[PDB]
Amino acid sequence: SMQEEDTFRELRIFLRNVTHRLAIDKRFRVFTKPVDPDEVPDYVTVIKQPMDLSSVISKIDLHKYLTVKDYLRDIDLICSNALEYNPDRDPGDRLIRHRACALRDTAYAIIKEELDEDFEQLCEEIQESR
Ligand SMILES: COCCn1ccc(Br)cc1=O
Ligand SMILES: [Cl-]
Repeated sequence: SMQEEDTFRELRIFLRNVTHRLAIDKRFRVFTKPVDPDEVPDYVTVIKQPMDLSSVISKIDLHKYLTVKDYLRDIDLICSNALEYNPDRDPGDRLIRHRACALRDTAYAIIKEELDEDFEQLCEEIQESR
């Protein structure tokens, strides 16, 4: 229905705003773009599903997220990719892991404060009905 399409449109508006707020935070600059395979040619070797905030915006725009749960799986992937690719005790790796965990915790805190649980429940119910 038109109403269900209105629902998913409100979801995309909400997800774009959350993603924009993460992307303009200077701590998360490293997560805003895909990893340049020149810069880092072993990335695509180690990390099978690369994810970044530009890619999240493209997926919103392509209507790939019908729920906040699906969006948060891609946020979780940005974080888990960073923990896996940068697992070492050295400061470079520890800084990326701290920023990755902060990105994750920030996305979850915005959604906890701003996502209506009933809005998410509706999205889940339209999704399960397709
Ligand atoms: C869940 O992975 C650990 C997350 N974390 C938390 C604090 C610091 Br300091 C570094 C770091 O990596
Ligand atoms: Cl830096």
